[PDB]
Amino acid sequence: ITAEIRLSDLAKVEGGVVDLNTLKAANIIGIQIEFAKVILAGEVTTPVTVRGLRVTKGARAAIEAAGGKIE
Amino acid sequence: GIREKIKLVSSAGTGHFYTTTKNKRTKPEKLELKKFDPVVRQHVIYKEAKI
Amino acid sequence: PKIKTVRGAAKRFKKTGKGGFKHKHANLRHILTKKATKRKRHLRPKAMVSKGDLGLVIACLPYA
Amino acid sequence: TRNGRDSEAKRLGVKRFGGESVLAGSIIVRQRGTKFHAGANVGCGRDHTLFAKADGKVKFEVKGPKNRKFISIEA
RNA sequence: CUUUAAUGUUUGAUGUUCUAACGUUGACCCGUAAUCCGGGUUGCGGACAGUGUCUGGUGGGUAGUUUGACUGGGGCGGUCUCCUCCUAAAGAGUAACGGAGGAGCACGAAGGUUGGCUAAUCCUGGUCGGACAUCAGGAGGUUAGUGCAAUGGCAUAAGCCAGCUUGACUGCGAGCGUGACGGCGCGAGCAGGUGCGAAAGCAGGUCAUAGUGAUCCGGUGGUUCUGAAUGGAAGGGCCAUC
RNA sequence: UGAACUCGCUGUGAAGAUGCAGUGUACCCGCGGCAAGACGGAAAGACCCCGUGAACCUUUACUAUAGCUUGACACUGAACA
RNA sequence: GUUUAUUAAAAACACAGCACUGUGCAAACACGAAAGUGGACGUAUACGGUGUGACGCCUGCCCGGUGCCGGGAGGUUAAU
RNA sequence: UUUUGUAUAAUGGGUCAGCGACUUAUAUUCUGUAGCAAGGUUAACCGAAUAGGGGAGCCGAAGGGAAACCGAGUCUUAACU
RNA sequence: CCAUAGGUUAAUGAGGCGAACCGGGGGAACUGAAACAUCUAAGUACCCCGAGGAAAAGAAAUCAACCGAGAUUCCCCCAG
Ligand SMILES: [K+]
Ligand SMILES: [Mg+2]
Ligand SMILES: [Mg+2]
Ligand SMILES: [Mg+2]
Ligand SMILES: [Mg+2]
Ligand SMILES: [Mg+2]
Ligand SMILES: [Mg+2]
Ligand SMILES: [Mg+2]
Ligand SMILES: [Mg+2]
Ligand SMILES: [Mg+2]
Ligand SMILES: [Mg+2]
Ligand SMILES: [Mg+2]
Ligand SMILES: [Mg+2]
Ligand SMILES: [Mg+2]
Ligand SMILES: [Mg+2]
Ligand SMILES: [Mg+2]
Ligand SMILES: [Mg+2]
Ligand SMILES: [Mg+2]
Ligand SMILES: [Mg+2]
Ligand SMILES: [Mg+2]
Ligand SMILES: [Mg+2]
Ligand SMILES: [Mg+2]
Ligand SMILES: [Mg+2]
Ligand SMILES: [Mg+2]
Ligand SMILES: [Mg+2]
Ligand SMILES: [Mg+2]
Ligand SMILES: [Mg+2]
Ligand SMILES: [Mg+2]
Ligand SMILES: [Mg+2]
Ligand SMILES: [Mg+2]
Ligand SMILES: [Mg+2]
Ligand SMILES: [Mg+2]
Ligand SMILES: [Mg+2]
Ligand SMILES: [Mg+2]
Ligand SMILES: [Mg+2]
Ligand SMILES: [Mg+2]
Ligand SMILES: [Mg+2]
Ligand SMILES: [Mg+2]
Ligand SMILES: [Mg+2]
Ligand SMILES: [Mg+2]
Ligand SMILES: [Mg+2]
Ligand SMILES: [Mg+2]
Ligand SMILES: [Mg+2]
Ligand SMILES: [Mg+2]
Ligand SMILES: [Mg+2]
Ligand SMILES: [Mg+2]
Ligand SMILES: [Mg+2]
Ligand SMILES: [Mg+2]
Ligand SMILES: [Mg+2]
Ligand SMILES: [Mg+2]
Ligand SMILES: [Mg+2]
Ligand SMILES: [Mg+2]
Ligand SMILES: [Mg+2]
Ligand SMILES: [Mg+2]
Ligand SMILES: [Mg+2]
Ligand SMILES: [Mg+2]
Ligand SMILES: [Mg+2]
Ligand SMILES: [Mg+2]
Ligand SMILES: [Mg+2]
Ligand SMILES: [Mg+2]
Ligand SMILES: [Mg+2]
Ligand SMILES: [Mg+2]
Ligand SMILES: [Mg+2]
Ligand SMILES: [Mg+2]
Ligand SMILES: [Mg+2]
Ligand SMILES: [Mg+2]
Ligand SMILES: [Mg+2]
Ligand SMILES: [Mg+2]
Ligand SMILES: [Mg+2]
Ligand SMILES: [Mg+2]
Ligand SMILES: [Mg+2]
Ligand SMILES: [Mg+2]
Ligand SMILES: [Mg+2]
Ligand SMILES: [Mg+2]
Ligand SMILES: [Mg+2]
Ligand SMILES: [Mg+2]
Ligand SMILES: [Mg+2]
Ligand SMILES: [Mg+2]
Ligand SMILES: [Mg+2]
Ligand SMILES: [Mg+2]
Ligand SMILES: [Mg+2]
Ligand SMILES: [Mg+2]
Ligand SMILES: [Mg+2]
Ligand SMILES: [Mg+2]
Ligand SMILES: [Mg+2]
Ligand SMILES: [Mg+2]
Ligand SMILES: [Mg+2]
Ligand SMILES: [Mg+2]
Ligand SMILES: [Mg+2]
Ligand SMILES: [Mg+2]
Ligand SMILES: [Mg+2]
Ligand SMILES: [Mg+2]
Ligand SMILES: [Mg+2]
Ligand SMILES: [Mg+2]
Ligand SMILES: [Mg+2]
Ligand SMILES: [Mg+2]
Ligand SMILES: [Mg+2]
Ligand SMILES: [Mg+2]
Ligand SMILES: [Mg+2]
Ligand SMILES: [Mg+2]
Ligand SMILES: [Mg+2]
Ligand SMILES: [Mg+2]
Ligand SMILES: [Mg+2]
Ligand SMILES: [Mg+2]
Ligand SMILES: [Mg+2]
Ligand SMILES: [Mg+2]
Ligand SMILES: [Mg+2]
Ligand SMILES: [Mg+2]
Ligand SMILES: [Mg+2]
Ligand SMILES: [Mg+2]
Ligand SMILES: [Mg+2]
Ligand SMILES: [Mg+2]
Ligand SMILES: [Mg+2]
Ligand SMILES: [Mg+2]
Ligand SMILES: [Mg+2]
Ligand SMILES: [Mg+2]
Ligand SMILES: [Mg+2]
Ligand SMILES: [Mg+2]
Ligand SMILES: [Mg+2]
Ligand SMILES: [Mg+2]
Ligand SMILES: [Mg+2]
Ligand SMILES: [Mg+2]
Ligand SMILES: [Mg+2]
Ligand SMILES: [Mg+2]
Ligand SMILES: [Mg+2]
Ligand SMILES: [Mg+2]
Ligand SMILES: [Mg+2]
Ligand SMILES: [Mg+2]
Ligand SMILES: [Mg+2]
Ligand SMILES: [Mg+2]
Ligand SMILES: [Mg+2]
Ligand SMILES: [Mg+2]
Ligand SMILES: [Mg+2]
Ligand SMILES: [Mg+2]
Ligand SMILES: [Mg+2]
Ligand SMILES: [Mg+2]
Ligand SMILES: [Mg+2]
Ligand SMILES: [Mg+2]
Ligand SMILES: [Mg+2]
Ligand SMILES: [Mg+2]
Ligand SMILES: [Mg+2]
Ligand SMILES: [Mg+2]
Ligand SMILES: [Mg+2]
Ligand SMILES: [Mg+2]
Ligand SMILES: [Mg+2]
Ligand SMILES: [Mg+2]
Ligand SMILES: [Mg+2]
Ligand SMILES: [Mg+2]
Ligand SMILES: [Mg+2]
Ligand SMILES: [Mg+2]
Ligand SMILES: [Mg+2]
Ligand SMILES: [Mg+2]
Ligand SMILES: [Mg+2]
Ligand SMILES: [Mg+2]
Ligand SMILES: [Mg+2]
Ligand SMILES: [Mg+2]
Ligand SMILES: [Mg+2]
Ligand SMILES: [Mg+2]
Ligand SMILES: [Mg+2]
Ligand SMILES: [Mg+2]
Ligand SMILES: [Mg+2]
Ligand SMILES: [Mg+2]
Ligand SMILES: [Mg+2]
Ligand SMILES: [Mg+2]
Ligand SMILES: [Mg+2]
Ligand SMILES: [Mg+2]
Ligand SMILES: [Mg+2]
Ligand SMILES: [Mg+2]
Ligand SMILES: [Mg+2]
Ligand SMILES: [Mg+2]
Ligand SMILES: [Mg+2]
Ligand SMILES: [Mg+2]
Ligand SMILES: [Mg+2]
Ligand SMILES: [Mg+2]
Ligand SMILES: [Mg+2]
Repeated sequence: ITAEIRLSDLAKVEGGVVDLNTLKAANIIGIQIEFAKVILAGEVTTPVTVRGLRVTKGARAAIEAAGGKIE
Repeated sequence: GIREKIKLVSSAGTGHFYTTTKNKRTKPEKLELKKFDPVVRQHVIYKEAKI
Repeated sequence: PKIKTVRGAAKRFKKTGKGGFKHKHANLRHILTKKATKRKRHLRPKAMVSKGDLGLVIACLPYA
Repeated sequence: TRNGRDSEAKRLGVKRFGGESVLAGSIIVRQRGTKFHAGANVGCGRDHTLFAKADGKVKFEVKGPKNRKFISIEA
């Protein structure tokens, strides 16, 4: 019941808010997944505020380089 | 047969131990070697004990 | 019907990234005091399955 | 019969020969006693196995008072 | 505490008795033209016997099965794993119910390391002292010794004494050897922490090659792991070991 | 009953030849006879071995189990020692 | 007398007789989840099982082993 | 046919005609091929026409570790040139 | 003695047959495990009983995870 969210498939939800339930409705991760993680898969453009998801050190650099905040 | 096996247990530290063989009939006293404990990371007096 | 995995095989092998399988070494359950520590050290880490006995593993667990 | 037993064969002998390039660690001779001896840049393990201690070409020599065979390496 | 007396109070194996459960393949009556069955008076048994559930024994009466392979046909005999020599044709490997022998351990010093030593068999001479104890010399040159078979080795000794000791250490491991594989072996160097030596260094068991068994299933101690709602816990896992 | 234009010998040969080699001999075809050969016909050898085959039988082979047998509890109560 | 219908008629089986042994009658035993039958409408001079095999002369020794019978102290011992 | 080996005197067949043995379904892997490609694809289902919906889901684009967990790294170990 | 057992006729119903499907009561073995006994085959074949046009189930002393759902049955995934 944990997921491994590829950074490329992140700006595909609701502007720039990726809680978990929003990320689930985008069909990125399964329904019975309460913990999730954003890894450095590459390529971000828009600023995405990642609230609730555990974020990787490599992705924290990228997401903030694009403009998006975390928590 | 004959020569049984023993458990050399550490004094100062965690319950880490070595195991060796020993002839109990010929040598009725107990061993007291000074071997290396890797949990403490130190050479310590290891005393003989049973399994 | 679906292929049933040989469950015992599923519990002793794990699929690596390239395709091969890691497995735990034999001779590290009991009768350890007579074994030299250099053996026991070398048998501790997981190891890859050889190309001879790979096809037997690939057959008995087709899923992963 | 009374007998008919035998041990498994031990694959002992000169693995790498004279003039052959070897890497550091390469076993040169597996044997029982010191039929060959350790010369320059060659070790001699508990099994009396002669192994290369440096990358080079193997060299067999016959040198000493008692006229023994030595294995050396020269880079 | 020991040792024991009188009274209260704790149950349960006894041994008779008692009758109402239960038994009657006793007598009589009725349903009824009826040795069945039922019901009714009785008489004898009587809380036993008998039946149900547990349980220990016994159980070829019955049932399901197993009862190896090699093999100069099968049986009988022998053998099956491991090490050494030859067979083996000067790399490795190489068969036969070919030829000969061993192993299933030992060891806290018989390991480590610093310092020293050098052996069999003689011939002489010498108290008992002999064919042979111990001493002294010579001649010998490893003919010995090596914890155990054999082969290969050992004087720089790996043989023999001696002093300090625990490297029979934990984490690794460039690279090789040998395996169909499971595996098996060798290994400089590195990190930590040790012995020994003034140091150079040596030491990850023992002159080397036998002394051994996979998995599964459990046992024991540990643990920065898991912990079926949540905290724990049990059970797992991982280490070490049986 | 594979199909035959279906001889002897000595050899040769998956090792005992009508069929191959070399030889010898023999017009073609019936009928009655005899049974040496066609490893003649008959039954996927019954001996023997094999198969991690079967069945039955045996027993102090293993595992069970009906039966028998022992207790406990139940049906099952009441006084007195 | 009986027997391998169909390769064995015998020395095999049975047999009268003999002994052991069980069984007190709701008998032992047998068929049957049981009810119930048979044994037997019999009752130890009876019934079942086992061996032996008319008759005559006989039937010796051993109870360590295995079974059976009895004994009950001690040891061991299930469920509960 | 079976075999080291068969004219073999080893197997099978008197002949003819007809029938007589690698299939099917579902999963899985690989090859060719076609579509679309960091995406690809839908199942049951509704619909009535093999279309069209339906993306529930599955596989891929991230791995290491027994696991927590970390993540282009990670496990190993006090740490690893 | 009282009643009960029993005996009489009447009212209504049942009885037997039938393909599968259905729910219950019983319930194998060959086979696979390269032998075999746990296990498998499999609650399968078969036997029996009782239905109905369907039968069973069925309106939570059910899940879930601090969020939520809301009887049952059936299909597709979850997932070999
Ligand atoms: K060969
Ligand atoms: Mg989805
Ligand atoms: Mg990082
Ligand atoms: Mg110290
Ligand atoms: Mg992968
Ligand atoms: Mg290795
Ligand atoms: Mg899958
Ligand atoms: Mg041999
Ligand atoms: Mg050998
Ligand atoms: Mg050999
Ligand atoms: Mg072998
Ligand atoms: Mg060494
Ligand atoms: Mg009475
Ligand atoms: Mg009375
Ligand atoms: Mg009566
Ligand atoms: Mg009457
Ligand atoms: Mg009358
Ligand atoms: Mg009568
Ligand atoms: Mg009566
Ligand atoms: Mg009555
Ligand atoms: Mg009655
Ligand atoms: Mg009566
Ligand atoms: Mg009385
Ligand atoms: Mg009783
Ligand atoms: Mg019993
Ligand atoms: Mg018995
Ligand atoms: Mg039997
Ligand atoms: Mg049977
Ligand atoms: Mg059998
Ligand atoms: Mg058998
Ligand atoms: Mg047998
Ligand atoms: Mg045998
Ligand atoms: Mg045999
Ligand atoms: Mg043979
Ligand atoms: Mg044989
Ligand atoms: Mg023979
Ligand atoms: Mg034999
Ligand atoms: Mg040779
Ligand atoms: Mg050779
Ligand atoms: Mg050669
Ligand atoms: Mg060979
Ligand atoms: Mg021997
Ligand atoms: Mg030992
Ligand atoms: Mg000493
Ligand atoms: Mg030394
Ligand atoms: Mg001289
Ligand atoms: Mg010698
Ligand atoms: Mg010798
Ligand atoms: Mg030494
Ligand atoms: Mg020495
Ligand atoms: Mg000191
Ligand atoms: Mg000391
Ligand atoms: Mg001291
Ligand atoms: Mg050791
Ligand atoms: Mg070794
Ligand atoms: Mg450090
Ligand atoms: Mg250091
Ligand atoms: Mg010191
Ligand atoms: Mg010092
Ligand atoms: Mg130093
Ligand atoms: Mg040394
Ligand atoms: Mg030694
Ligand atoms: Mg030795
Ligand atoms: Mg050895
Ligand atoms: Mg096993
Ligand atoms: Mg376990
Ligand atoms: Mg326990
Ligand atoms: Mg703890
Ligand atoms: Mg950790
Ligand atoms: Mg917890
Ligand atoms: Mg926790
Ligand atoms: Mg905890
Ligand atoms: Mg749950
Ligand atoms: Mg809560
Ligand atoms: Mg909990
Ligand atoms: Mg708390
Ligand atoms: Mg635990
Ligand atoms: Mg455990
Ligand atoms: Mg770990
Ligand atoms: Mg001939
Ligand atoms: Mg001819
Ligand atoms: Mg000719
Ligand atoms: Mg002629
Ligand atoms: Mg004629
Ligand atoms: Mg005739
Ligand atoms: Mg004939
Ligand atoms: Mg014939
Ligand atoms: Mg045959
Ligand atoms: Mg026979
Ligand atoms: Mg036979
Ligand atoms: Mg067998
Ligand atoms: Mg076999
Ligand atoms: Mg038994
Ligand atoms: Mg009682
Ligand atoms: Mg009671
Ligand atoms: Mg008759
Ligand atoms: Mg007659
Ligand atoms: Mg007759
Ligand atoms: Mg007859
Ligand atoms: Mg007849
Ligand atoms: Mg007949
Ligand atoms: Mg006859
Ligand atoms: Mg006759
Ligand atoms: Mg007659
Ligand atoms: Mg006769
Ligand atoms: Mg007779
Ligand atoms: Mg008499
Ligand atoms: Mg009598
Ligand atoms: Mg009976
Ligand atoms: Mg009765
Ligand atoms: Mg009668
Ligand atoms: Mg007789
Ligand atoms: Mg007389
Ligand atoms: Mg007698
Ligand atoms: Mg007696
Ligand atoms: Mg007596
Ligand atoms: Mg007896
Ligand atoms: Mg008795
Ligand atoms: Mg008795
Ligand atoms: Mg008693
Ligand atoms: Mg008693
Ligand atoms: Mg007792
Ligand atoms: Mg007791
Ligand atoms: Mg054939
Ligand atoms: Mg063939
Ligand atoms: Mg054949
Ligand atoms: Mg043949
Ligand atoms: Mg022919
Ligand atoms: Mg030919
Ligand atoms: Mg023929
Ligand atoms: Mg022939
Ligand atoms: Mg012919
Ligand atoms: Mg034949
Ligand atoms: Mg044949
Ligand atoms: Mg044929
Ligand atoms: Mg024929
Ligand atoms: Mg096929
Ligand atoms: Mg697929
Ligand atoms: Mg592919
Ligand atoms: Mg593309
Ligand atoms: Mg699309
Ligand atoms: Mg439809
Ligand atoms: Mg929808
Ligand atoms: Mg849509
Ligand atoms: Mg959608
Ligand atoms: Mg792929
Ligand atoms: Mg890391
Ligand atoms: Mg670290
Ligand atoms: Mg009527
Ligand atoms: Mg009417
Ligand atoms: Mg009816
Ligand atoms: Mg009806
Ligand atoms: Mg049904
Ligand atoms: Mg039915
Ligand atoms: Mg049914
Ligand atoms: Mg049932
Ligand atoms: Mg079976
Ligand atoms: Mg069977
Ligand atoms: Mg089987
Ligand atoms: Mg089989
Ligand atoms: Mg069998
Ligand atoms: Mg049923
Ligand atoms: Mg039926
Ligand atoms: Mg019915
Ligand atoms: Mg209808
Ligand atoms: Mg109707
Ligand atoms: Mg209904
Ligand atoms: Mg209902
Ligand atoms: Mg209800
Ligand atoms: Mg209600
Ligand atoms: Mg309600
Ligand atoms: Mg409700
Ligand atoms: Mg709410
Ligand atoms: Mg809702
Ligand atoms: Mg739901």
